[PDB]
Amino acid sequence: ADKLFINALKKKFEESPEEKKTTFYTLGGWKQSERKTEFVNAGKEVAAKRGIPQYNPDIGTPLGQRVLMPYQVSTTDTYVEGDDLHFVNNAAMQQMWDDIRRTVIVGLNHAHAVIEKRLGKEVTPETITHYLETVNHAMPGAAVVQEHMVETHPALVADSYVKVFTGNDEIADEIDPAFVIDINKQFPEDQAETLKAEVGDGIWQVVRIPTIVSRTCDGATTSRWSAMQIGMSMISAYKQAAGEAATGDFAYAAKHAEVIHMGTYLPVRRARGENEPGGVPFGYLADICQSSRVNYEDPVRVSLDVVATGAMLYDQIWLGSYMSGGVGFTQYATAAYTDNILDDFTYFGKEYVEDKYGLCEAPNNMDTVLDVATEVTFYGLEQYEEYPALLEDQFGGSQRAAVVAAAAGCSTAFATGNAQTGLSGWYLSMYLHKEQHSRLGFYGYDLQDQCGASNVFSIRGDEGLPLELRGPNYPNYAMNVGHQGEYAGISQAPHAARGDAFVFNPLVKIAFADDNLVFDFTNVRGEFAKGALREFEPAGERALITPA
Amino acid sequence: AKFEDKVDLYDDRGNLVEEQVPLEALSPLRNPAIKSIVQGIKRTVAVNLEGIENALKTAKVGGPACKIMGRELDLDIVGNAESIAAAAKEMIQVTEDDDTNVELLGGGKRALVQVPSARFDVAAEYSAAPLVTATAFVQAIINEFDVSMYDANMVKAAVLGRYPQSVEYMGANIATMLDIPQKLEGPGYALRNIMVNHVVAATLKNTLQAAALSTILEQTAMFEMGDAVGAFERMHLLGLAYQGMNADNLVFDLVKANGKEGTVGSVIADLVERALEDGVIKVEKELTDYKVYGTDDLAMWNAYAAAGLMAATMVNQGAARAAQGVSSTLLYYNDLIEFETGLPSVDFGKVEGTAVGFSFFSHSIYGGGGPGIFNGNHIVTRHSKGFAIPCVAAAMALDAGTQMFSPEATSGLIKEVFSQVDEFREPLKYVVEAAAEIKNEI
Amino acid sequence: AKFEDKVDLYDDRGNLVEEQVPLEALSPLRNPAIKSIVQGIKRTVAVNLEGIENALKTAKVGGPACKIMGRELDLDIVGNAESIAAAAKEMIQVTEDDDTNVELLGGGKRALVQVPSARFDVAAEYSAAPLVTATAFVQAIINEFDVSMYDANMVKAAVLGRYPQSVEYMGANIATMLDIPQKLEGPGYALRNIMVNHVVAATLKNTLQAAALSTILEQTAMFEMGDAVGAFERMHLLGLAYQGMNADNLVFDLVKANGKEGTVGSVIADLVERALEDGVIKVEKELTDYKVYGTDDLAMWNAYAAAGLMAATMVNQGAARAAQGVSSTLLYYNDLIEFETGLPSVDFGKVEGTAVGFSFFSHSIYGGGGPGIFNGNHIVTRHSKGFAIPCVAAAMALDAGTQMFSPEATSGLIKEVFSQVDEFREPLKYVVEAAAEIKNEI
Amino acid sequence: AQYYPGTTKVAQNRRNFCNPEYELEKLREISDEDVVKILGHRAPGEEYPSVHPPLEEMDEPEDAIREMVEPIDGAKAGDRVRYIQFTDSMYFAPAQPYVRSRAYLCRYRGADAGTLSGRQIIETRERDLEKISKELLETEFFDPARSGVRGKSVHGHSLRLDEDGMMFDMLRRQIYNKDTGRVEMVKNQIGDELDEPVDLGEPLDEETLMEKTTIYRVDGEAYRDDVEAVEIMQRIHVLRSQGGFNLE
Ligand code: F43
Ligand SMILES: C[C@@H](OP(=O)(O)O)[C@H](NC(=O)CCCCCCS)C(=O)O
Ligand SMILES: C[C@@H](OP(=O)(O)O)[C@H](NC(=O)CCCCCCS)C(=O)O
Ligand SMILES: [Cl-]
Ligand SMILES: [Cl-]
Ligand SMILES: [K+]
Ligand SMILES: [Mg+2]
Ligand SMILES: [Mg+2]
Ligand SMILES: [Mg+2]
Ligand SMILES: [Mg+2]
Ligand SMILES: [Mg+2]
Ligand SMILES: [Mg+2]
Ligand SMILES: [Mg+2]
Ligand SMILES: [Mg+2]
Ligand SMILES: [Mg+2]
Ligand SMILES: [Mg+2]
Ligand SMILES: [Mg+2]
Ligand SMILES: [Mg+2]
Ligand code: NA
Ligand code: NA
Repeated sequence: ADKLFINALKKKFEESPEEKKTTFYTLGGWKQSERKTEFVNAGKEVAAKRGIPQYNPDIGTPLGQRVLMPYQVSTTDTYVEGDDLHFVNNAAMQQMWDDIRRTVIVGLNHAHAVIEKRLGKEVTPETITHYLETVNHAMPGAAVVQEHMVETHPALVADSYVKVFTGNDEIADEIDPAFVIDINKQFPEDQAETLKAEVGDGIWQVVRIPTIVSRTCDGATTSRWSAMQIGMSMISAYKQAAGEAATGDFAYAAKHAEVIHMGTYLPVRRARGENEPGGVPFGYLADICQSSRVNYEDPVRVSLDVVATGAMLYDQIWLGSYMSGGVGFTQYATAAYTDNILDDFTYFGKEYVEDKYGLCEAPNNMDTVLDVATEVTFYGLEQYEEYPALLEDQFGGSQRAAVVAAAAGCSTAFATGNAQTGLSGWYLSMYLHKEQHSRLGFYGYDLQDQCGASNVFSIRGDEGLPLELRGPNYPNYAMNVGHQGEYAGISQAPHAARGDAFVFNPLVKIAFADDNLVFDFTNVRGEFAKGALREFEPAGERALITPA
Repeated sequence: AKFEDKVDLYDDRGNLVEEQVPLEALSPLRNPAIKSIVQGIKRTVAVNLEGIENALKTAKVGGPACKIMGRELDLDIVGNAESIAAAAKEMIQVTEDDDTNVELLGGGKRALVQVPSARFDVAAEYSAAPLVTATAFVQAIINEFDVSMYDANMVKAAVLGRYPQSVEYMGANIATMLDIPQKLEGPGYALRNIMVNHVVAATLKNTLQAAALSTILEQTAMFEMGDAVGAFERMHLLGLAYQGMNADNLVFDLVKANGKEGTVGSVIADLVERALEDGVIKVEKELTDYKVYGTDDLAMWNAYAAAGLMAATMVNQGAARAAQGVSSTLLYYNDLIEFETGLPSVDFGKVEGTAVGFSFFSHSIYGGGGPGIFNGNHIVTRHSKGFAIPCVAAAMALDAGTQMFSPEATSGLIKEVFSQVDEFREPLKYVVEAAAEIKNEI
Repeated sequence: AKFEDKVDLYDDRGNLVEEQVPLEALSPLRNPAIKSIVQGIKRTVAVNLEGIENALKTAKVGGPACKIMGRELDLDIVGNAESIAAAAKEMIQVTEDDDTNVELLGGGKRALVQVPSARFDVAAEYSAAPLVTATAFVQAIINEFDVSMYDANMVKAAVLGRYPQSVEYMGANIATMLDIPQKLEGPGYALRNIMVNHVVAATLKNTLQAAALSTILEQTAMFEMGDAVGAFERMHLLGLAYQGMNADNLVFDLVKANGKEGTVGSVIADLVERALEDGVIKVEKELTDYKVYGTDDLAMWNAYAAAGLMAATMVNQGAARAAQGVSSTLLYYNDLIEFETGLPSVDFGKVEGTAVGFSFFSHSIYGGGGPGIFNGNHIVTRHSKGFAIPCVAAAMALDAGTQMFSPEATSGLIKEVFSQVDEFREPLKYVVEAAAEIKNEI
Repeated sequence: AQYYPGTTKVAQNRRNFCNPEYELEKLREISDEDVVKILGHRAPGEEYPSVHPPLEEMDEPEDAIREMVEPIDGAKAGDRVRYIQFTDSMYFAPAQPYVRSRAYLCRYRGADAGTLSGRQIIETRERDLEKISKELLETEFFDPARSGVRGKSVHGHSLRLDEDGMMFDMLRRQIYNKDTGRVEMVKNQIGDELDEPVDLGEPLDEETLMEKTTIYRVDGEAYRDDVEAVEIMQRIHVLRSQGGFNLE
């Protein structure tokens, strides 16, 4: 069959994909583009209205001396100009982040012990249901105890709610099912049994605070907001004194002792509280993505859906805005989720591994790393050499480095069943690529690359960590595009090949298996396409409280 | 000596040990036992070998509920604890027979580690203790079992957790009484970020020893912060002596006189009487059926009032055998004593203010918790400059089992290891002995 | 004793000082001059009395462009500096004949303050230096002029800035080489958060002394971090010796041979020759017209390569008398030497990686700056474990005036005060002399 | 010195560019004035601006390192640090980005070299830059169709060639003349128009590009077929990996 990127290349250019020559400078610059044309007109209107010049195509250099390309969102039939994949212009992308930022997981295990042991009252599925009806009134910002409270408008906060899950089926089935994430419904049988065994008789809340609040405030708001309304709901539902010494145990439990944040806080140079992108470890990002529970028979699809999730969040929103800003980093990320290019390379590697070793059956050692990562790296680079249209598409060396190494690293992990040797393969790919083409990425691309081999298996304080536990705050990784989302993919890869239900945290995996989320985490690339087409409906808008 | 004051020193049974010791013999800057306690706290680490082994066996590393399927390693760490500990000690020490200690506890399940003091003399701060200990045990475990290059990173994760992706050692299986330097509310706060429950655990719930350890740590931090420099130094030293070291047996005697039937109010009455008898306060003027008291020595009035505050906590929370009301005692001892006398309360209102917020944040939805999870670095309880937290330690020592987040729940690893250290466990003994030893050098 | 290695030590003129010194005589853990330097940097503060006076006179307190109209206070601080400094010293010292130093500079405009070492022995960390110094000068100024209760808070703002509303001493008129503990990238990092420009300032742009001070601070941090514990210890010690202490005159001799006409490449060629002659490396295999080198001593190869890296920086940035290309030297010395030999580069690729990001973040829009504003705690330049930043110090020492953010711009207060201290200014001298003194005790 | 492993023409060309004893082939003559025009930092006849006084006018303290390291001429004078930057087509340009930076720090003193996929730069003292730039422009480092002098808007290394064999340039600084078969530089490296264009000679023909190139490609010499070069890269990976773990 044709290589998977051929259709996209034929869409972009008039020449066949193998053709070496073209003609430039004849397209009218920005005038070739529907989207740039929209922007020019919008800039004129904005400037006229506000009395300050704004977007102007004649500032600086003239875009569009070459073809301004459409991109195929991989696994879809949607082709869009890249501007439609900019996070500012894509409500799906914004909502994906909001849905993560506004979520925390909060145990009821200490709270129920407080109830039974300190209050001396019983906990049953019936009392849990009563508590859940209470907290689903309170959580969006409504009152349960005091007189003369003023409250949030329910329609502005319709996206906020609380569900629970537990590994005990009989207990789960007795709680009102409106409130329950049903593990047996959402996961295939073998994954469900793994997840239920991890959770056991524990009972966990998945709390989502309002998008409008998360946007007004920050990620570190989420666990606090959660805890306030859990606290009020414990008081109301279990008929407690409204503020006694035991009230503080519920607070400490919900805020500290049994809360799981999506992200941990950051050091001062990049100061941020919890639930910001830099704090989200790669294994959590893989577990947030829900491809694993839908596409389990295809480990490539699962791994590359995680890459898409992470490339967007980590490069476009996090590195491209939180840590920089401006035009930003759309195409550093799109390279990893468009034109089916990473898909072509990674299926090649998966098939190579299947045939030679069997998935997860290669020795977990440097011999396998050298074999697989080298073979896959040479395949990917050959494609850029064979197809001039492909090279002109992924025009930045960084983009090519990330894509080729992601395929090499995922493939190596498909072979070993271990993310750490996958990671070693990623760095070997970079070194080979650099020598082959006498170039790699942007000026600063391979800081982590060159530290990379030595720090894969280090055990020292700020060096040694399994890949699943690393994240955007791992020191070498803290600055640069074209790595973080790909590492989340490599983290996913051996687990997808093994058939594991999760990568690093089963609670995080279960917590996003929920169709009441605004973004559909089972189909991240489909959602990015829907947002690009301006067909995604986000939460958090203020239309109800502003003029018509 | 800079100051003229002398104090009589007593033991934790209320028996005289040494008369008329210069106040500065109790100073953190002068007392060799306080130096030894502080350097000990900087250098001591609890290692949970059982915890490391179980984390490895299950691949549960990196924080709560985390697990990496396929990464499991089954190593007989506890069964080889002696060899591992000896190998770690050779890496931790600077020279053979220096003050490095590595002692197994609980049949090899735990280790007490005291990193050599010399490492801290050429360090900026205290993080060498967990970091040197962690890497020595990671390396010793790898070498004991010839763990491969491919797997060794799991040993690292089992020992130190998610660091450096997390700022903290998230999921670690080592523990210290101190916490990381990034978590300081302000520079100089490190000896304040020590959970009350840890102090109570280390001192085995001996009320006077818990109060003493807490006071030593709080007031030593006041020197590091600069609060006990210049004009304020004597105030802080007198507070250390009278509130935390039972100087002149004043705390002890107030508790004795009020323990059978007394209240916070009856302790106040006795303290005001004692202050008058000792010439610390005097009637300044008469209103209608009301005496307005004054003092020519505000620092000494503050210290007497602080001793009464400790005794009131011991009487009130001791009678309940329930710690929660310490927030109330800290508030109303101070509120009451001001309207009883016309003099300012302990720390010129800052204990009362701390107590207002501490009461709120131990009985409300918004944060805090039970008394034992507070500390001098906690945003709720940082405001008084050493005069509040030691009472919280006394109250938790006296709690008979009313707390969910008890020292048994929060501080078990720290109890097992740190209570072994005599100076940590019975600091009142060692600080008084050192003060007596240096009394003619001050 | 633990290691058999011996090194020959030289002065900054390339003259032998002492032959065959045991390697561990240079260890931060053993060398008393390194201890003295580290404790000195913990305890030393620069006080800008002129700056305090001007901030008060204008009410410009609390950070850039801030001012409080109506709060101006006109106090003759510099004219009364002797009295103010003596009063401050009485509060800062522990005892009258201890190692407290308070020395006026610049006609009373500045003061050198060295807070007594004993305060740090009973402290968790190092913040006692600015905090004790600040309050002693605030109190001394208030007392000198009888500043009222109503106005004294302005003196506090002029000295220490917006702290505690800000986490840092924002707007302060004191300075230290260290920065606050909250700004550490990781535990154990404090001796790394020392701006390169500060090192160059303290050492008066003497290239070898700047390299030595930077290496001492970096490699001492590697001990505090636990990186130089166990398997890695000898690597770090050899790196300290050969890259920062000019052991065996290797840096000096490579510079001498390449200074007239040489390049990074010619330095590499000479270093490989020298490693081969000394038996550090040997040909392992012959490919087609290409020798593959091996080593039986990776730590020693690393140290030789590190010495060549320093010499290459001195030759390349020395020839330009412009520091910017140090990011390039750090990258391509290491890239070239790997393909020249088949051996790993300095710090096994970590210098090269540091250099990639440092190059980017000193020639791009995204962050960083000129070479002088980096440090071992900077996110860009933390990755190599001591083998990169000392080259940056050398390059900035050699810069003839091409930098906007020069030491003259960023480090003037530091320069005036910290260059007064002999052991800070000429550390190579004192560390070598101390090594020679303890050579038979190792 | 060895410089680079491998048995291909590519590998030999990489070694030759690095080896300061290898005489770079001169392919074209460019006047001093035209190098200055191409650089675009000063006008012909304009004095060199300074960033600091001449070293002689400074009163520096004794420093053995300074004494041993001869400053380059522009450092003695106090010249500004300025740059020249090249983009090299992946369709067989003779020089390529890491080839340049590696070679520059073997051949040139006092050099700040940076490598990126689409651009490679050297910064050094202005008068010295002018001398180096002549060599970079006149010799086989440069082909006027497949290489470009570009201080901004560098896109093109990875693009298809145009029908004349010229690399893409958003700013069209180098124009192929069909009548002469020669390329003219019509703008300086930042894109400002030159009063008079500069002759850059004929593009190299395909045969000669293949002789001279330092990029490995499947349709040239493939890296995977230079098995000794691959072997050394893999060796460095393994030795770095082992070293970071336990120094073995
Ligand atoms: C000014 C810099 C230096 C710097 O610090 N950042 C720049 C510019 C910056 C700007 C460019 C926006 C604009 O044009 O106004 C932004 C978008 C960041 C922002 N401020 O929003 C950016 N780069 Ni850059 N930058 C990119 C890239 C690159 C590639 C482009 C090579 C090529 O042949 O075209 C090269 C590095 C390399 O050679 O590897 C590069 C360089 C550079 N990058 C050169 C300008 C190059 C030039 O003069 O043409 N970027 C890429 O390789 C692809 C992704 C792309 C980013 C935008 C996105 O992700 O959509 C953009 C990311
Ligand atoms: C005390 C502290 O909580 P913790 O004890 O750390 O859980 C802190 N909250 C607050 O200060 C809540 C302030 C807002 C609600 C009460 C307003 S009167 C915080 O979340 O950081
Ligand atoms: C280096 C550091 O900048 P400073 O040197 O502290 O200004 C840091 N920026 C970054 O790491 C930028 C990362 C995103 C842009 C570059 C992507 S390759 C930050 O802002 O905290
Ligand atoms: Cl007093
Ligand atoms: Cl060694
Ligand atoms: K926000
Ligand atoms: Mg097929
Ligand atoms: Mg077509
Ligand atoms: Mg206009
Ligand atoms: Mg439903
Ligand atoms: Mg915590
Ligand atoms: Mg749906
Ligand atoms: Mg008696
Ligand atoms: Mg009475
Ligand atoms: Mg003195
Ligand atoms: Mg007065
Ligand atoms: Mg031969
Ligand atoms: Mg000529
Ligand atoms: Na313009
Ligand atoms: Na434009």
